[PDB]
Amino acid sequence: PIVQMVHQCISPRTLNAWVKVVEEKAFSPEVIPMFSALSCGATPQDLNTMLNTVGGHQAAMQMLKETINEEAAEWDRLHPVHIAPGQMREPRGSDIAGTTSTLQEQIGWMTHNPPIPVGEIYKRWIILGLNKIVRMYSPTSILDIRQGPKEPFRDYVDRFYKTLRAEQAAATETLLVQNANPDCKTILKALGPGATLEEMMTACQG
Amino acid sequence: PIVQMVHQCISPRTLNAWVKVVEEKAFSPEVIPMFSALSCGATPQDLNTMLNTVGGHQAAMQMLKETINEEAAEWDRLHPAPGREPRGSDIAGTTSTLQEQIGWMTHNPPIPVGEIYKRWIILGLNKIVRMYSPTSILDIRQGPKEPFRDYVDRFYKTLRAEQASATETLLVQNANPDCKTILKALGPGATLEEMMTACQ
Amino acid sequence: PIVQQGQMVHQCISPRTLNAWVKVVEEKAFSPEVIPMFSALSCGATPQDLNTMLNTVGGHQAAMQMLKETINEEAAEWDRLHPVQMREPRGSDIAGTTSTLQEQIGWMTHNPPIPVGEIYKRWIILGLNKIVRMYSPTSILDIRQGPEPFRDYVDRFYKTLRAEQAATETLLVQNANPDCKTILKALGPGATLEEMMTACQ
Amino acid sequence: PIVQMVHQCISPRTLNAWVKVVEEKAFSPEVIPMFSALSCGATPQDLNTMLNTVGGHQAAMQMLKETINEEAAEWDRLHPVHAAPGQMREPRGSDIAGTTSTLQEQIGWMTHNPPIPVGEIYKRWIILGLNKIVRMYSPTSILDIRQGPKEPFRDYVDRFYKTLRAEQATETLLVQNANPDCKTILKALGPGATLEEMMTACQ
Amino acid sequence: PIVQNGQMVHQCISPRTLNAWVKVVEEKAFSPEVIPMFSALSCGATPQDLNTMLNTVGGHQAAMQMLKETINEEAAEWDRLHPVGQMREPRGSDIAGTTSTLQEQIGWMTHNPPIPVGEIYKRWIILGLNKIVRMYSPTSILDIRQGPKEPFRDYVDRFYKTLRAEQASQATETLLVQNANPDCKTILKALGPGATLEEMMTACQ
Amino acid sequence: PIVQNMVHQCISPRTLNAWVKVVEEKAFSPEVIPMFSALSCGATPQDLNTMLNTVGGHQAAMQMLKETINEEAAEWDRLHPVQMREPRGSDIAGTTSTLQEQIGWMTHNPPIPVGEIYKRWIILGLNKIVRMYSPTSILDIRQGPKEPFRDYVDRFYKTLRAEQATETLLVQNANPDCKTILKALGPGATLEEMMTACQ
Ligand SMILES: COc1ccc(N(C)C(=O)[C@H](Cc2ccccc2)NC(=O)CN2CCN(S(=O)(=O)c3ccc(N)cc3)CC2=O)cc1
Ligand SMILES: COc1ccc(N(C)C(=O)[C@H](Cc2ccccc2)NC(=O)CN2CCN(S(=O)(=O)c3ccc(N)cc3)CC2=O)cc1
Ligand SMILES: COc1ccc(N(C)C(=O)[C@H](Cc2ccccc2)NC(=O)CN2CCN(S(=O)(=O)c3ccc(N)cc3)CC2=O)cc1
Ligand SMILES: COc1ccc(N(C)C(=O)[C@H](Cc2ccccc2)NC(=O)CN2CCN(S(=O)(=O)c3ccc(N)cc3)CC2=O)cc1
Ligand SMILES: COc1ccc(N(C)C(=O)[C@H](Cc2ccccc2)NC(=O)CN2CCN(S(=O)(=O)c3ccc(N)cc3)CC2=O)cc1
Ligand SMILES: COc1ccc(N(C)C(=O)[C@H](Cc2ccccc2)NC(=O)CN2CCN(S(=O)(=O)c3ccc(N)cc3)CC2=O)cc1
Repeated sequence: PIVQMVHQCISPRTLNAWVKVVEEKAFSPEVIPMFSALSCGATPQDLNTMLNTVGGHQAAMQMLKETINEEAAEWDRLHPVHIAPGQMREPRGSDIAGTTSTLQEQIGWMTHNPPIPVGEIYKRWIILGLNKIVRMYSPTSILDIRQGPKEPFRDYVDRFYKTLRAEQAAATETLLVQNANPDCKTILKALGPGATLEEMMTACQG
Repeated sequence: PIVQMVHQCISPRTLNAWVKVVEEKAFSPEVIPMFSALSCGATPQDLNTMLNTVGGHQAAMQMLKETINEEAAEWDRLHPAPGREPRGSDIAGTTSTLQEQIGWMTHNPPIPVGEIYKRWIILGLNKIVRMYSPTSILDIRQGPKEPFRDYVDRFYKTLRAEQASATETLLVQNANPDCKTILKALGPGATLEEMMTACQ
Repeated sequence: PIVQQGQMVHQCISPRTLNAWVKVVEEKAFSPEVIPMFSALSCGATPQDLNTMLNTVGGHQAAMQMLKETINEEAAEWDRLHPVQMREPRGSDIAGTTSTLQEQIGWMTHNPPIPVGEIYKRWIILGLNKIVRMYSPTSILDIRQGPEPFRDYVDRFYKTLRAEQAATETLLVQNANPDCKTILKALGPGATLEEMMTACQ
Repeated sequence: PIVQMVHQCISPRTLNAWVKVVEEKAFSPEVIPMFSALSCGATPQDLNTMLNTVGGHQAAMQMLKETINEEAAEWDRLHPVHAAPGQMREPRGSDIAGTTSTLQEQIGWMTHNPPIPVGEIYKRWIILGLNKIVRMYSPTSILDIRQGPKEPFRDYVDRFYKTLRAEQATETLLVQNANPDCKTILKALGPGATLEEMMTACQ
Repeated sequence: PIVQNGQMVHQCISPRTLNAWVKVVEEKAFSPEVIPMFSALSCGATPQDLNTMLNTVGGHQAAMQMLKETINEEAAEWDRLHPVGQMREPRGSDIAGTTSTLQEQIGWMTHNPPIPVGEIYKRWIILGLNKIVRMYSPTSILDIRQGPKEPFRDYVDRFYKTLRAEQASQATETLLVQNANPDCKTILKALGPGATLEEMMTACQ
Repeated sequence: PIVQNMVHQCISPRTLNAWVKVVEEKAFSPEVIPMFSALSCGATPQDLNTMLNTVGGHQAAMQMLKETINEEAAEWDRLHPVQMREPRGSDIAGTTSTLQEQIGWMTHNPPIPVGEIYKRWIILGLNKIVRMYSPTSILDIRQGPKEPFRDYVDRFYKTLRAEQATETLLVQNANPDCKTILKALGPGATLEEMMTACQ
């Protein structure tokens, strides 16, 4: 990454943390924030390093390459560029993705005045592709998350919003009630409209 | 976090510590202090990062969002130049940038948007702890062969979960007879150490 | 904590220290050697830090209530001896319940320093010693050598003695088994411990 | 390594990380990036240290030595050396490979004005040889990766691109090797289907 | 401990150092190789730090009392050999950290010229630890003999491990040959005076 | 050790534990020797002795190492006989020199690298020990009838590495199905070629 504005080597802890997150959690949605936090201050070279250290899930990694190329093409459309000697150049899509730019070029853009934040732009493209992958690898739809006959209400709400988080990559208490089991459904409808989640779960912890 | 005043990337150790305390302890009450310690100096962005790295307990996290919106609404209710004042959603990091948060937290006078957001978050977490307390204090009663120490442990762990923001009278009433008589005979004003020694 | 431009600043408590403390409590309960570890882990701690460390303990809530009791006793005695734009800290200020972090830093870094962190740590360790003594599973009088290596018996004797006092070798000889008791009596009164264990191995 | 420019001792964490990734992953392709990251800023001495701490896989390390000598010979051809009281010398292949150069000489080149990145050049040679080894230890060819009659399309694409990565140390071959249930669907999708689209089709 | 940064400052002892010491005592007890680790873990230690490390040991309380005995003996001899706003002169119990404050220890350790109370206390502690190492040696060098099928190298390992424990206090080859089994003993005897250890081990391999 | 921020620094718990672990887990396999050198980066002689002394086992090896050290110290005294003084063998080995003296030598201008010299002696002795504890001779590494060529080459060069503390013996000791292929390859064949052919 880069820090203070000086480039810093990616740490063995950060590298291992990421590889382990991917090994342990695959593309569950909570992997996306960790990546963003682990890639705090990352140059594009560092981001490519992090992606490449993942050994498995190579289908997902190919899809990710596709999404990155879609964003790079849209970048070339939105901010077309032409260089003068002794002066730096403006980055195009393949430059933000680190395939045609050097480390020094990335550092120059990221620490220039005004700064051109190629690391954040690349990270946004990467998270866009990751969100697509998380949504795709979601095992079941939100319409199919229904409370079982003896399933504790808390566990059902856990499943409901975990699925919603994967599928949103809103505040559907109506589907939540509709998909609750009959006893809980009767109680929740009698609770009234505008009931918060705490109220719904307290009403149904029996 | 903002440290000594420059911004620092959230550390892998902190991230892992938080994820692990949630994985290993769920919402036992001692998880809230750890969050506060792990989020020392956190910007709102950092706090959102820590919350989002939690993979389970999404019911609790929705409840937490609800509480946060209640606190943000009260902030806007009570606290309504080219080159701005923070609203509720700004302190919660949903409508503010990192740079804006740094500006508020690092200023004279400082505007502690990180501490304000953390306070709202801890209010909601305490609520969640209260919800996940399996038994009320009225049901914490000493067993017939249960050591007094173990009963007091359970009693105050439950009391702590139910009071997430003379406790030795209910304690005596709920103690088993063999120990209740001794405690009653100790008299008024006995400390906990004295009560526990008497029933050792 | 408060750590030393070469001057003292406030630092966030580290995940390693927090985890070390939580782990030591999980693994060792209130064995006496938990108190040294705490003192080292709370090196330079503000009262806020000390309360943070205590609050991360999840179990043993009886002991922690007992600890609060001891803290209130020490805070009352502080108020008795030191009655009272920076202000002098009272008992509840040293215990971190009515003082802010900035107030604690100000007291701790004044010239001359008012060591509210060390004083609070002293109260906390006083209460912890009470808990260690109370939770000692055996009295020293019941530690007697079996028909058991002298070294193991002395280990038990002084581990129990350490818990119970939170110290005489006469009891050590009295409670030893006769095989070693004859040797110890013949050794001469005034024998060191090395001489006793070296003698009857 | 050289760090923001000073010399730093190689860290125990980096040494252990490298030894562990080699023990756990052998020469799977994702070992080469890790090496590059663990050797960020490494001098040639540091690179040799990391390589030498590997205890097994001595066939691969001898092959790597062969590749290093091949690159050193090409360096000497295209960047000849001529034979400076107090002044500094031009690096040959074996100096960049750390076999005839001292630590201070490596520091001098890497920290010169203009800098001569002998560490990056040596690292490039090392990664060329490692890629050759990864290719050698690849267990299957891309021609032999075919979808099973009950294999989820996602798992087959995983195997396909993992093998492709080891070999290149595509959608047409991907469809051709798919099972008929999936092949018919993919063919009906029409040309130009993206991977996301294809995988959704055969989900 | 005390460590340079441009001025010698006190730094809090780290959780890593504390854990390393407690774990090595738990895992290795008082085998001779624990004493170097302590010295390394107590690099730059003040007497307070050394006492902290010692006090974190939960077991082996017999050994810790024995250690206390040695420390008091050294402190009394210190008071003999160096009879005792400005800095006071340190006595035995000051170097042992029982009657001196942390600030006093820093003053002595950082005075010009320095009075190294931390190194002196560490020396007393290692002397006592060496006594404990000798006591907890399970067997004497006279009782280490190779069995009829024990590889010579393993036997020499046992022999010198015992020698290291027993000689932890302030000619190795002859007993080594004498206690070897006849099979290797004959070879070594035929080798000649002045055989190196490598030569002996090769001869019996 | 002695590093630049040029002061003495306390040895870190990571280095101590790393060394003890690599010795416990790998004994004197050759790849321990680089690890030691890397773990002792910037070490004073005192530090090197610390690392050696923390090893609890292998006391035969440690005496053998001591033997090699005394031979090197004697050769130093013969080559380089003797305010600031010149270091002798026992000074470089840390038995008669203080820490402050070692720092003076290591940080003088010009530097007297007592740490590098002592490390050289220690690694020389370690190489002898590594060679001795190699279980089999290179002449005895022969390809099995059903043994994959890659595994045989792995063993061959691991043994060669333990014995050096290339083409003809490798082919000669291969099994005949692979030996015939290798012989037909001709001279000058690289290892990569030999291994792809026999896969
Ligand atoms: C004022 O409140 C706020 C405060 C901060 C944030 N900020 C900026 C975040 O970054 C939050 C951090 C956060 C995380 C947990 C609890 C509280 C807060 N991040 C998410 O909340 C991610 N997240 C979003 C997808 N899903 S969902 O199931 O699709 C979903 C379900 C219901 C609804 N109504 C919408 C989405 C849930 C989830 O945990 C957001 C809101
Ligand atoms: C003077 O003594 C003090 C010193 C410091 C504090 N400070 C600031 C804290 O931060 C304390 C830390 C603490 C922890 C253990 C021992 C001592 C101290 N911690 C809480 O104050 C929160 N806390 C308070 C009770 N609860 S309870 O069981 O609900 C409960 C039980 C009985 C009653 N009557 C009411 C509530 C558990 C808990 O986590 C507080 C008191
Ligand atoms: C001898 O010179 C000195 C030097 C330093 C100290 N200082 C300041 C300490 O901090 C010592 C450090 C220490 C620790 C272990 C071994 C040696 C030394 N440690 C304690 O003082 C705590 N401590 C006290 C309770 N018990 S005990 O079993 O009840 C016990 C039973 C009988 C007797 N006579 C004493 C104690 C043992 C213990 O480890 C003290 C004395
Ligand atoms: C899309 O935007 C970019 C951004 C950055 C990169 N950069 C510079 C890399 O470095 C990529 C990082 C990377 C990783 C995942 C997603 C996106 C990016 N990292 C590699 O390792 C490339 N890479 C991946 C294996 N393959 S392949 O499987 O043989 C292979 C597969 C398909 C085809 N058509 C050909 C070969 C070899 C290879 O060169 C590349 C693309
Ligand atoms: C020039 O050579 C030297 C170089 C350096 C040292 N220095 C200062 C040390 O620190 C050495 C370090 C060391 C450790 C292991 C291998 C090599 C080196 N370590 C000890 O000197 C302590 N040490 C001493 C003997 N014992 S022994 O087995 O009792 C023993 C065995 C045989 C005989 N004849 C006597 C005693 C084991 C031990 O750990 C010493 C001598
Ligand atoms: C090729 O260009 C170079 C580049 C760098 C180096 N430098 C300075 C080293 O430090 C090398 C680093 C190194 C290590 C592995 C692969 C590549 C590189 N390290 C060793 O050379 C140690 N080493 C020692 C001999 N043995 S061997 O198996 O006994 C053996 C080897 C060769 C023959 N002909 C016979 C036996 C294995 C080994 O890895 C040397 C050469």
